[PDB]
Amino acid sequence: GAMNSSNYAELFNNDIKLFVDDTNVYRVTVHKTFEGNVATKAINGCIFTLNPKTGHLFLKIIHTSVWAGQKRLSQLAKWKTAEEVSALVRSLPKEEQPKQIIVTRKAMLDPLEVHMLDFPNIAIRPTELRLPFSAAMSIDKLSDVVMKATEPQMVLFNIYDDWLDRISSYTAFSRLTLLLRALKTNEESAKMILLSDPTITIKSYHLWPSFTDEQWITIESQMRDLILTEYGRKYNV
Amino acid sequence: MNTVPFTSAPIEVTIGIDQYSFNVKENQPFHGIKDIPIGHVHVIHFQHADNSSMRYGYWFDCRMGNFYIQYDPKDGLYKMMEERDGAKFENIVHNFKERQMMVSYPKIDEDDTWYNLTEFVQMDKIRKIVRKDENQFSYVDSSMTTVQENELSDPAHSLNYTVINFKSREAIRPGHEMEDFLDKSYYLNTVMLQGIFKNSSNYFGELQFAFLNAMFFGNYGSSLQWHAMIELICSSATVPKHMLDKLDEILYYQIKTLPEQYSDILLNERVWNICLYSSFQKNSLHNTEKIMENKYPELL
Ligand SMILES: Cc1ccc(NS(=O)(=O)CCN)cc1F
Repeated sequence: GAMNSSNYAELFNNDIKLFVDDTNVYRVTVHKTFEGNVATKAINGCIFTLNPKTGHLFLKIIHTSVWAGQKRLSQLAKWKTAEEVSALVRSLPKEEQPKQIIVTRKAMLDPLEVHMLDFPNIAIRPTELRLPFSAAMSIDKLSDVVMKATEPQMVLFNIYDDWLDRISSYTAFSRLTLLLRALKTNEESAKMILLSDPTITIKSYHLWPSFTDEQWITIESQMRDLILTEYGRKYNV
Repeated sequence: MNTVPFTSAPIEVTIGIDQYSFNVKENQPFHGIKDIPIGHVHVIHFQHADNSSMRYGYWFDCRMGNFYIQYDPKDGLYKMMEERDGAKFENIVHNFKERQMMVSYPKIDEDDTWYNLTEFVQMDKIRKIVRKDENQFSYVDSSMTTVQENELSDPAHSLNYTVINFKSREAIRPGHEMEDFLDKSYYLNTVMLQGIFKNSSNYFGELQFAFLNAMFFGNYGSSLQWHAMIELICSSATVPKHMLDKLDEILYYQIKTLPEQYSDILLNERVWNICLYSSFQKNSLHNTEKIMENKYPELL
């Protein structure tokens, strides 16, 4: 059923799985009208579909045209997400389709389950983990491609860059969730940490900086300090 | 006026006849039920004094033969049987009617409760849900599982209700996933009514038979079928106006007749709150909602 800290290691076994996060599918900018009412304007969004083992991210860009003339957008967003994940599974070769898809929000279960009726042998699971995938739009290259898109588009990334050459997927996922949690709790400080030292660059084909192993330790320590900090700043401790 | 005579009453039993019941003592001189209204299906049912486990009973229509009850001491229940010799049957029934060994089906003249609870139920459809073709009457008990339940184990002893599943390909047209899941009109009107049931009368009949198996036998899978058929209508934006009016009347008498003390197990909180307050037809069941609120406000 639900994925939590007891079966956390299942994420890195050899059964193909995908996380699906829908937080950034429907995104708006609430503003005042001339009559002094309030109105939203939509902006491009994305579905965050991630293989936690390999790091393959299928970033489906949601172009604002997909909302035109539509009612109840927040509900539509869930079905839109489900349709696009389903279209994605169907595009994949059989030996590449997931055996499980884990949704990060329980409201996605039914939409996805319905769109996946053709795939009875693929389990749709929730999770109790409070994963920080909403902060994916705090990654500059991802945010950039989303905002520039002029039509629906799928863009493939590895969110681990080359890290699996040196570390395990368990450790790569941990680093990733720590980076994202930091970006979610204090984007400014987090970005300062990552980019403070001009000599550490982001390769054209990567999302994060080229940190030596020792530098990743320093960085990881700085992100944990920031998360404890903001937790204190928040709760006063 | 027809009669289900009884050979004897060797074991103490609460006997139910449609919505009535009466206690018979062990070896009491009891020989059946007379004055049973012609024109409806009926159900005679049993709950043994010693072992209240297994309520069980028979669905029958007196126009379809002469039926009686004899206790079988090997299988340990009151069995319905069909006496074929109609002259022996008049003689047997007349003997017991003369000795006043029978109770009278106690219909009050103003009382349309059974007609309203069985309006669309027909024996021929009962017999296709309960498959036992060498008998004209149909046996049901507390424990019999439904075809759908056995999917999720003896096929011969199943209730073959129409399978309804809101997350199935039958229910969800390819390319209409959101539309059909949030508005089941397609499933109701095309798949179920036009496709499977043929008309709303067959659909209401099955729904009413499910409720009665739930109330009289505590058959859990029937209660599932009853609620599922209610939810499918309530969850349909587009329902013929006559079907809606009738549903309101159908449900009203089901809720009216339900024992107050069994509401905790026979009513599904989620289905009722959704049907009365959230669904498309939230405004289309005035009588059902008035009675539910006055009688079972706790559930809501
Ligand atoms: C109602 C009633 C009708 C028929 C029969 N039996 S028979 O003629 O003896 C046939 C017994 N198998 C018994 C009854 F009690």
